[PDB]
Amino acid sequence: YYDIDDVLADGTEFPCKFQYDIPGLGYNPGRPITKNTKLSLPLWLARILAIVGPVPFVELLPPDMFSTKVMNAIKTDPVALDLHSINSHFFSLAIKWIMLFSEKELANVVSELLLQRAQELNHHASSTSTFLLKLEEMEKEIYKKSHESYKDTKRWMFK
Amino acid sequence: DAVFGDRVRRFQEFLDTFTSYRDSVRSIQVYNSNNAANYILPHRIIISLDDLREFDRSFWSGILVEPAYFIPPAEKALTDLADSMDDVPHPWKLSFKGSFGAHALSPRTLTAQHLNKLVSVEGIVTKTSLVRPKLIRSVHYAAKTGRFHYRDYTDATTTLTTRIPTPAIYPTEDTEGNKLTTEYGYSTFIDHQRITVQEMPEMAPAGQLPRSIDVILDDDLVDKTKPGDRVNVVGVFKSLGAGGMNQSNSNTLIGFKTLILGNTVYPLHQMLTDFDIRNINKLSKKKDIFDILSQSLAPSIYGHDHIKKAILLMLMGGVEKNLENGSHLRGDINILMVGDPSTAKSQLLRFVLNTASLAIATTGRGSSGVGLTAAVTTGAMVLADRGVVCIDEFDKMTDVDRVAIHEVMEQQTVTIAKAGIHTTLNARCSVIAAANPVFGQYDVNRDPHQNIALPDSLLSRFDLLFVVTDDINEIRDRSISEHVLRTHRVTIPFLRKYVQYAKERVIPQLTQEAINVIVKNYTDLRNDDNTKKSPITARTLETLIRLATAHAKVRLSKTVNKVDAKVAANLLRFALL
Amino acid sequence: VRKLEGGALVLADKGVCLIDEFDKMNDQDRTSIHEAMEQQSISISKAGIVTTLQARCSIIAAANPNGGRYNSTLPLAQNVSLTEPILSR
Amino acid sequence: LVRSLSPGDIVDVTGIFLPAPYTGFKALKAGLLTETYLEAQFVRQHKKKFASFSLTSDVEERVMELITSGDVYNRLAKSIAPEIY
Amino acid sequence: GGALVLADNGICCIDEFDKMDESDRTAIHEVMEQQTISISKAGINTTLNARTSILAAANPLYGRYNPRLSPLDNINLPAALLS
Amino acid sequence: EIPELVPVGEMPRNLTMTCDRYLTNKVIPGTRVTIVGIYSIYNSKNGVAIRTPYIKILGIQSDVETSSIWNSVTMFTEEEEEEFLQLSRNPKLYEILTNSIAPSIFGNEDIKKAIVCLLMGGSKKILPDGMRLRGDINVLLLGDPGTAKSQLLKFVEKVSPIAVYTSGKGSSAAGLTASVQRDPMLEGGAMVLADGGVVCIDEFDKMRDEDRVAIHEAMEQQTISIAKAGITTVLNSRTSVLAAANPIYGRYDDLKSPGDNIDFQTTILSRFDMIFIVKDDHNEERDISIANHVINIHTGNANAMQNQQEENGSEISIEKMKRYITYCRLKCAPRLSPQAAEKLSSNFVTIRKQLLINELESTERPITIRQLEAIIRITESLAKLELSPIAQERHVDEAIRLFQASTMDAASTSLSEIRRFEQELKRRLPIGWSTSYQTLRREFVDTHRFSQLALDKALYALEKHET
Amino acid sequence: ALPSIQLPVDYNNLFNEITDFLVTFKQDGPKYMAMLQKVANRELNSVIIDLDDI
Repeated sequence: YYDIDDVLADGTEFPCKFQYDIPGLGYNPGRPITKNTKLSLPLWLARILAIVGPVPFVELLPPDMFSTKVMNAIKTDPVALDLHSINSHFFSLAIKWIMLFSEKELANVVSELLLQRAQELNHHASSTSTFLLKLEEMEKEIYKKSHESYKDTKRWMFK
Repeated sequence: DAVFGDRVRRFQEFLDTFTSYRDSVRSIQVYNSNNAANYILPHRIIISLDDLREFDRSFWSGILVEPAYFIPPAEKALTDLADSMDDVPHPWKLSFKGSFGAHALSPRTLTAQHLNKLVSVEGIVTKTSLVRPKLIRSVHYAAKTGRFHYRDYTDATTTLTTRIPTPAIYPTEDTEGNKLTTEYGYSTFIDHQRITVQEMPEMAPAGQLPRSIDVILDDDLVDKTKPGDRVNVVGVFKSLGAGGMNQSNSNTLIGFKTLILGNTVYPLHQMLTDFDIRNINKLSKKKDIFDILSQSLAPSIYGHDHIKKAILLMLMGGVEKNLENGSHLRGDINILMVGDPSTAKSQLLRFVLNTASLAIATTGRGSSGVGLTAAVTTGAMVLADRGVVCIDEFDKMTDVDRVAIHEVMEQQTVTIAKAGIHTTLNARCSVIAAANPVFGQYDVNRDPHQNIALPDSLLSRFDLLFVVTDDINEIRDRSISEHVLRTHRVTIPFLRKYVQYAKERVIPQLTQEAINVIVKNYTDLRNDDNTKKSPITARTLETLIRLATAHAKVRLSKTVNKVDAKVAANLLRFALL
Repeated sequence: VRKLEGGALVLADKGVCLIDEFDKMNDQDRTSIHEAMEQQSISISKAGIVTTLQARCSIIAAANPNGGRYNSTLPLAQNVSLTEPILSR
Repeated sequence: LVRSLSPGDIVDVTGIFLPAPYTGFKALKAGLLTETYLEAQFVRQHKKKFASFSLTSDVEERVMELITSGDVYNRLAKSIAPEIY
Repeated sequence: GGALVLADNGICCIDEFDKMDESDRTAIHEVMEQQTISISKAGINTTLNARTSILAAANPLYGRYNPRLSPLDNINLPAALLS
Repeated sequence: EIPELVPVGEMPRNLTMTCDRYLTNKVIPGTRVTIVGIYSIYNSKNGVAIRTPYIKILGIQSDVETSSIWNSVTMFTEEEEEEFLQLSRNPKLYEILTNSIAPSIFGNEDIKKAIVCLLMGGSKKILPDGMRLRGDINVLLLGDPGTAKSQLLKFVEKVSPIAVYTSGKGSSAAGLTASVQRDPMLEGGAMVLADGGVVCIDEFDKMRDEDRVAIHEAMEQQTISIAKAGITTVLNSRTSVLAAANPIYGRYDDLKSPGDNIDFQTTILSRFDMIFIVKDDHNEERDISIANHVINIHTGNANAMQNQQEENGSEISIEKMKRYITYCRLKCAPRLSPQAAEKLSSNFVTIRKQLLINELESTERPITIRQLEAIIRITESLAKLELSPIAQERHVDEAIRLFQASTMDAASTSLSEIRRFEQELKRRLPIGWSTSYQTLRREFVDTHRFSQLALDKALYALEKHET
Repeated sequence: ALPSIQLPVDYNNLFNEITDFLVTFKQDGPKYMAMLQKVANRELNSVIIDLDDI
């Protein structure tokens, strides 16, 4: 799609291994790529390779970002967790990977994390410090929008 | 305090549903009884914080927010479960893995919002205060009234929680007036130590001075870390001592020194399981493996296949053979590298060091004593025993030391007569050395002697003298260029696991397949090379055998072979030519 | 301050300080002369007494070339032992 | 056992391992922080010797297996450092 | 003491017997009068008794025993000692 | 209290202040501030009664601004990205930056550019195995005084985001290298405190031995390794050393072999990438510049003003330059292009070949692949100037010639008579002993003949010569 | 006030066992009669008790 956040979200590398052999390597002098080779692929191409096959072309090995250690660590203290370090995209990204693999379990998890950030982001919606530095890019953009509504409504409040 | 009971009955349930910890406690209870049946393990059960959130969040937030009220009832519950185990024929310890953190902090950021709350510090540890006993349980014997009499001593770090201080000395005629002799060796002593922790040097913000805080290490944790080691401590953050407020005029503002109790001490920067050993076993049969292995050392370094081959052949090292009622022949192989700078000679050695399984590195001068005990009133080569010592700028080192290195290398032992303690102590270490050519770049063209600069017997002691040239060519240059480029944009770790099993299993002995080969070869070397070049002695022969046996280890073969002999031949040739 | 006293420098203030054979001087003195020329004051921190005395002296020196009459065609700084920075003063 | 020990000498020293508190201080530790010591009991030193022996009782027997074969000189000679050829 | 005094009434052993420089060679040069070392320095006037035996392993002048050179040429050692 | 007022002739007094709660760590030591607080006294036995003075602080306020700097986090305002990305669009960008550094210092353009390519860091590679190549390079300003190098360093110290000027030996209390000291109840040094940035060193030949080892091991692998006592830690120095040595005896050392200057060993110069022995040849307008400046230096602050408008116009305000450097340093990591690579292959093989041919005659001077790696790091540095993720050929074409100027810098009682010593080594002493430097001293003491450098030179000569 | 908890080890009858260990002996008359009397005879002080014989 046209927005920069999505097309940038597709740019991220995933550890997906090939189910099959594919001569005519476009990545170098294989020429074919031996079966079960683990090659990092951006999301854009890797997205429909898991569908089209009745065995798919790729295994979809779970990304290091989604490692159960992480999905566990985000259940402790999200508010102090640094998202911007790990990817940095999370919600723009994770939203695709939850549909792609059709995982229910973590929905209830991320659906919680994003409330817990936001009950914090209505707190920096009032007129940073260090914290603004650790938000995810898209989340950050929402912070601009909120902070601007508030600032403007305050500047209207007086003269 | 029925609530402390609640904490115990609550933590009870957590164990045995799920039961994933209980098997480890059982394992601890069984292993020691197995040592009881034999012819050491600290008693503590690592608790992953991971699992705690699944059951109760209320009890999870507590361990972090107020550990004083929580860790000890959980602990008394763990002992209570350890006693219901099997069977008869101690306080233990919690650990707390995590699932960090909040509470994630480096020592620079801490105090006070993080005080009286669980904390994982991380940084460098210095200077590591010296290990010392600490009294806990007082035990005495009355006579003739008998029975058995004990007092319990509560220190500042007892349990967690603050308690009315018991100390000090001994009860000594508890009523009625019966005599009480101190019973030593029934009474319990927990070891105790403290180690201060500085924040990581690389994350330091400015020329502003480093801020370190002290960590007390209870029980087993003691002596687990040398100073200067990367450490992630955990523990409850405790403020002990009065701020001076206890005594009435102490007028100064300074006060309430703080430290961390316990707890875990995970260091940061072998186990072969089922599968690994199988991988080796499969891989041993393949005939070409040696070359692949020899290539596995150098992701970043061209050519030098012969030298890499050498370093492996040092990692393995010709078994060890100690004759009956006689001296032993040297097992390990020693190596030298001489060439113009940029030869990676100093670059190679660090990679020697990493995968080496030990040993200590030493660079030039260096010293004092090098390997010596120095007989301290009122060293490396010893501490490096069974390992790989590195020596950088091996030429620069004072002759005074070299004189000792003669004794270390071949003879295989160190002898100290100094004042003093008079003993012959054993350093059997393997050795590498990289040493600049005499003067400038002149090594390449210069004569077979006068080039080395460090006569004489040393030249011999080293099993292999390898020479490398920096002389330049355009083709070779291009071929350098590309790899250098790609660098800036089968597993290596498997290499040491591959190595240890190879080392203790199994020693190939020696076979009459080979001997005539190395004899032919040797005699050839003396007779022809003594016209060609120098030096050659019986030493060379010894080296031949060590190399043969080492390459046998690479082959995993229970025996020495002729092919191996041919290999040894080859590398000793490229050494010479 | 010896069981307070100035060196030649302090004593000679506004006057003329006259020294000869620099080359034979122990460094302990050399630093003193250097300091005197540099900031025009001698500071003393021992024992409990702590000050800066003021020596404004003109130094006139006699020096002896290393070895022979003219040691080399080589430059003066090379000709004599005294380091170049003290000489620049 | 006194004077048995001499400086610079590796020795297996056995003894009861004991604390001797505290003499004070007593404020600092706190506690009680024993610091201990080892009571000596027995002493066995490594590396205790001719020419001193009286007998030459049934030990001569231990000499004779060596003598009787004859040609002691070449035999012993070869028997020094056989490890080399 | 050490070495000679430390080992006496029994055999003392020496390696690299060339590189020992000078002051050492005087000690050993004297100890073949047996029964003696004499230390006159500083806080020591004593003459201690060394009953030592000496075995000395040494290397001929570099590189190895040049046959075009006479003996005593390729042995660097003075004749005062070898006697 | 501030040095302007009122020191007079006496050392200024220092009142002890207790900040607390949220004012704590609010202020970096060395920054001017204005405190408010109560004034009060505490006891602290040291009579009679004699209570000593302190100032409780409520609450502290730093001078303008001073936030942002210090207190400059990895984050910044949007408009800074704006104006930066506006600066990346300048064709003269490189050329205007090279005019920012030395408003006062006249000429010395190679040095002047070299500073720039230094500050910007370089290619940094974590590639497996654990080996990691480094950035960025090193610079030697060595030469006779009037070079302004010792002042220039003060300037770099100002510009660089995190920098420590230590001329030593270390000074005064500060050790020069990582050091383990114990808390009576890491001690600090240049390297550690300066980590991840610029370090400025002077008198680099005058530094102590034990830490000299530490340095020459540090600069290559970036990590100091300390095995002392119960702490074996290996701690990080990501610093890039900029050293200004002082050469000996003057112009004759140029007449002498170009190396051989530092101690007995050139190895130092081998480790160092860019060595610039220099000249301050005043273009007739320089010496008159400094002179005329001395003549006046009074009223009516006209010249100081002129300096200040030189500061306004003097390209980047240099307060901005800093923020810029931080920016470029964290944001983007450059990478070289293949044709540039092969270009540099040709470069280095021509170097090796030609200069070997030059050294057929045993011409006394050098070439290491380390030097090549330097050239690389310059290319990435300058690429990181243009901020581009990719290198270009021309882009390197500058670098080759710049480093070529560096090579030109690498190039630039009779000796043979004293070079004998040979007559002494032979028919005088086969042993050497009882001969020693002391002998040649008695041999060359009353012969009307030998200088310290002379004696060593002939010695080092014969040592090398193989006699 | 200073609680007491029994242990299986008791020194009372162990002393008895020591007494049966001393002066009643076979394996090495007995060694503990002579070794003791030579001390009683005052030519000897150190009593070396080997745990081997125990």
